[PDB]
Amino acid sequence: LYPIPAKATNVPISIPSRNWAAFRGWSFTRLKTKETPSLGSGFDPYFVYS
Amino acid sequence: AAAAMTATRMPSSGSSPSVPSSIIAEEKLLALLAELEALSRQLAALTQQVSELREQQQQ
Repeated sequence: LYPIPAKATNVPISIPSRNWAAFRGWSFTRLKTKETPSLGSGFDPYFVYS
Repeated sequence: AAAAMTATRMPSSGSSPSVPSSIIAEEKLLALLAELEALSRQLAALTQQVSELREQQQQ
């Protein structure tokens, strides 16, 4: 999950040098931040949406 | 340049447990679903015998 700042039109991302044996491809989509609860969390006090 | 130079010169961490009390548990649970039926059974039996006044007064 990579953050796209409000009103930003470009989102550059990278992964440093790696082995790609058995890689299958990429799937991607866009999400709202308020509509996405943090996973590394027992509870997320900023997830102010249901 | 000199005198003092001899020595040297965030957002959200998201805790959860805060300042409340301790908690405990036990496993002797749940008769209570029966009374919800006791109550609504005996409620009918009230009306049933109100009817038994009326059905004898009407004779």
